[PDB]
Amino acid sequence: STMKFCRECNNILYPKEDKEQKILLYACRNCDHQEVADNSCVYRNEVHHSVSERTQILTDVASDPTLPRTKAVRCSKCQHREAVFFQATARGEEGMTLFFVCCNPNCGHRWRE
Amino acid sequence: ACALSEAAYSALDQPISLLETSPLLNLKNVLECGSKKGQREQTMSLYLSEYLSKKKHGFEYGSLEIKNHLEKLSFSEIVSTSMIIFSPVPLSPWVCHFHISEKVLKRKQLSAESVVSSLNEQYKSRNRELKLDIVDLDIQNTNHCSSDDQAMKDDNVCITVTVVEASKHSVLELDAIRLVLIPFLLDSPVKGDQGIKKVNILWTDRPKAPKRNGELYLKVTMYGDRGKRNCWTALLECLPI
Amino acid sequence: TNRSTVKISNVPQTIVADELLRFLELHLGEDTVFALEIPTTRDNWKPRDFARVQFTTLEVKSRAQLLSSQSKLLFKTHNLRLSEAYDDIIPRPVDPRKRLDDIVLTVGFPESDEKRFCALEKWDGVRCWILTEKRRVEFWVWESGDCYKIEVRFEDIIETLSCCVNGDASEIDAFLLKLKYGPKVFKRVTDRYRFCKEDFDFMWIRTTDFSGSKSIGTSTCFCLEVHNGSTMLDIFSGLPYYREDTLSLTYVDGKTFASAAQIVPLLNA
Amino acid sequence: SDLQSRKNLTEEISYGLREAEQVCNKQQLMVESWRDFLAVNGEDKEEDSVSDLARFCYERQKSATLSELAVSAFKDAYRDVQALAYRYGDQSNSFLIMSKAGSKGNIGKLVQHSMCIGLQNSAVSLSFGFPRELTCAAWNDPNSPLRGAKGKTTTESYVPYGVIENSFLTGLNPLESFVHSVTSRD
Amino acid sequence: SKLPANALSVNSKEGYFVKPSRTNIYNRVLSILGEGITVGPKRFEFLAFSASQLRGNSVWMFASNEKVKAEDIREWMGCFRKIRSISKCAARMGQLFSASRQTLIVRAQDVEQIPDIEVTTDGADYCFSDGIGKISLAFAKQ
Amino acid sequence: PPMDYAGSRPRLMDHDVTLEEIHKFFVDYMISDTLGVISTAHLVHADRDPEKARSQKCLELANLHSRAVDFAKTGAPAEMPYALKPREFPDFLERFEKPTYISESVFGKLYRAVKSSLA
RNA sequence: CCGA
RNA sequence: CGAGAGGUACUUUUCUUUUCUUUCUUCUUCGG
Ligand SMILES: [Zn+2]
Ligand SMILES: [Zn+2]
Repeated sequence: STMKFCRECNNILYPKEDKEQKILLYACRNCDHQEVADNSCVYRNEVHHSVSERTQILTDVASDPTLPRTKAVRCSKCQHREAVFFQATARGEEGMTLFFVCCNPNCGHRWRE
Repeated sequence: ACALSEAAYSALDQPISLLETSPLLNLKNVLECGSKKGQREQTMSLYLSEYLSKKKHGFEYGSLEIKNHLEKLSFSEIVSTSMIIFSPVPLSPWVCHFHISEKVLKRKQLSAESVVSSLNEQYKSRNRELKLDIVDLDIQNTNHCSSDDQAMKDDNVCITVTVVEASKHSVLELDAIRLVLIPFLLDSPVKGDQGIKKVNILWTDRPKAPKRNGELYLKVTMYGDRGKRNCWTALLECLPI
Repeated sequence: TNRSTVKISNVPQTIVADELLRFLELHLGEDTVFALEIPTTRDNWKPRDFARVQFTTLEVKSRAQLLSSQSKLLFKTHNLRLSEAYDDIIPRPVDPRKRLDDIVLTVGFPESDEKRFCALEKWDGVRCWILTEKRRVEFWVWESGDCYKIEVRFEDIIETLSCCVNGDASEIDAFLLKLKYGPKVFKRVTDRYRFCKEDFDFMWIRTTDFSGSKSIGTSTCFCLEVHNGSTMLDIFSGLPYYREDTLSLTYVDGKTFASAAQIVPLLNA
Repeated sequence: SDLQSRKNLTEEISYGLREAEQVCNKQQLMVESWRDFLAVNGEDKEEDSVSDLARFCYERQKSATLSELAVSAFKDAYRDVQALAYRYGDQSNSFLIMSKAGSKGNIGKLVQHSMCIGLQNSAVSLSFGFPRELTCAAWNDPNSPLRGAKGKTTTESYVPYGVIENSFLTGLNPLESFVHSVTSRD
Repeated sequence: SKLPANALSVNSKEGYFVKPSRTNIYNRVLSILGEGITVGPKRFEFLAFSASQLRGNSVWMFASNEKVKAEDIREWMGCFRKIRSISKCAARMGQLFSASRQTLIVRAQDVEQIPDIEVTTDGADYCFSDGIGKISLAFAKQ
Repeated sequence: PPMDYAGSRPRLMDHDVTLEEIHKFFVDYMISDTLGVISTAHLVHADRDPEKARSQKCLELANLHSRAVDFAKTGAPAEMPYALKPREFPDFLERFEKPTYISESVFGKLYRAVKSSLA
């Protein structure tokens, strides 16, 4: 994906590996010139999966799913049954522990497993 | 039929939201359900066993361990920077470098060797990639690669993909490796199976197929099988769980 | 007769605290209501069916109870019914003489074998609220803007004296307190249904010593320097273990014991 | 009954809508991206994630699931806002009589008649959003979702979400009337 | 008296959810546990605390002298690096603090590890050899 | 039938103890310690409520007691909820400050049987 | 003070 | 007799108790 320009031809260059020298060279297709490459990088791409441009916000693409809710528990502050549960890690623990978030709009309480 | 048509005229012909539909369209899709084809959706609904309630918050842990096992997670959603580095028996001039941060592997409950094993499990079982006269494809996991291009992440791992050539230079072209080899392993899952779109956990009060004597259940959405195999017969092979 | 905070049974839910305040000040005397609080289920837009009102004296509280028992409090076609509350809205003693304002508070301990007193630090312009019903006394010591409530219980005081700074026996201007235990130190940290008549919209949290020289942790004896103690002897006689005797003292200079460690009452080894 | 009761009613509606907006902003955090923030740990952006009052409204309209979890989060917090017609309204009110009798209308029509219209949303994906204020300064904002792509990289579609603080008695703004016309054209 | 839950770590709802706020008593007790007290020409460091000292809010303290220090008396009990917990690593340092009467020392060659027994019925793990052991007739006399 | 015996999940760290987490566990043992109220609330909720030791408010307190006695073992607090405190004490207590009420259970009879003996 |  | 136009004609057609929690800082239980 990385493109360079010719020195005298001022055209595009193509990567050409020399089999007799075991090095990387950039050769101009129009003019007879073989420039020395640098850092052996011929491709670089930040992987972005946005292949549906100007169409991902119309239909629900679901690139950020919701957290599941359970009603077989009870909060500490309020006596509500509905609560949001998910899985994450602590600040210094090793593994994955279950967390809970209350669904009541006036409770504002969260607790671990 | 008159008692159903009278409920059909006196129904809301406007959708509630973009995810749900109108109560008229919901009655039309239920009544006209014998179309025996269409949209290749095939939505399933799995339940949980009775012995999972013997542990503290056993149902939530069981549903989360199911949704972590049978949900598709592609390799492109884990990587952050892909590159092709001219490394030079070497036997291959082009080596595909895939750099993965160490946070997304712990967030998705993965490791540096499990992604190599699952990449090999899709390379050795899917011949849908075009033939570049490839006899082998070894993947070497390395936590610190010597590619002096951009030292911007000192706490990430690297994945080197090397193609085995048959003592010639018929594979050493850059355009074919850039266009065929890179999107083949980037669209391969490292978690779950290929034919499952999305799995969500839902809570219900009056569920279909009731028990003997409110519960949590999962709703699995599978892709349309182009072959003769059914979606249920591919959902059954749920063989570890 | 212990507290003056009154709970109204049925207030309308379409009012604000100013409409109830003006009604109570129209039926009773002018500015005779100290605190008023309507509890809300939501944050600021859903008041409840009851409210708490705190008056300034007991006579206006008994007059409001007599007006409520005779059904003479009609506020927007609602007959107000008074009852008894659980606690005061503000922990303030209902007495015009017990609220000592702008007095001198000093700390220390007896230095020599006589009844002398060496002062480490001096606090000017502090408050003094003697809570007889709650059985405690509290001071408001302002320092660098913020104030610090110093709660002293009745069980911690073991000797109450009556001293005199100016030398004359008739000029009783000091009250010496002897604390067995230590006092509780608090700190002030930083709107429509509360009138409250003053600046009381904050909260108290228990913190450590606020002084830079840390004098309070080694301050088992107190000395309440008052402006003019003549009729305050009837109030200070309610303090437990009060020795009914006048005794002089000597104000020794005591700024030598100035440590910066967390463990204050230690001798310099 | 008088002017002070109407002023207290408007001051209660203006705080109930502000509390319902905070309820929706709290409920919008229940996704798989804020799992490190929802857990009981030490977050550095805990004071910088709550002050985003316009970014939350922009993210609610660009996606279809965040608007679906916010319509249901507004519709249950609005049940306490709709419960103010029984405190302030009298027993001789004709709308309350016709709503409790069940002959014609309900309390949702009386709230839009007297206090506030409330939630105005459409189930169709349009190419413009609502600027969360419905005032004169919100219409002249160049970085508003009403114009088009706000630049947060461009935008293509919106799910319209807007709350009208006015009612059918005090009169609507022309921007609020445009919002009501868009949400009632369907 | 006993320190309550309101004299330190006072709750305060800030933001969306409630959060406990640590007052100056929290940072005082932490500074006392970390640095120590300094009376006389000595300084007491945190050794450990027992199982009943945790409920009674007490702790043991030791002064680093010329012979031994606070770390040497801690490693003389054992090695606590194989415990990755925060509560169990503190609970196993108070296990060797019971009011006991000493007896003779058994050498390291006199160990015999019997394989234990356990049952697993209906998916629930059980065990019969929780802390039991065997001893001889004459060893009870000695 | 008996109750469950497995407690909470243990909390393992990815590093070694730096002798400050023990200080934090010792200081945070004072807060969130509701071991003194569970056995009291169970004893009052068995006196005031019929079908005692078999109602739901007794089973939640019996689970919270088994979770609170493991607070010295694992770092999982009890978290005694609201709407479970009795706010009213029976006759067989020494709490002369709370608004108590005459107990009709066997404990009130056993408390009165010693006042009938010390008379 | 110590042991569930 | 067929085509093109405009018009009458689905009106709220299902929101639920309107009484749901802040009077808070309070003894773990057993045996040496
Ligand atoms: Zn809750
Ligand atoms: Zn690399």
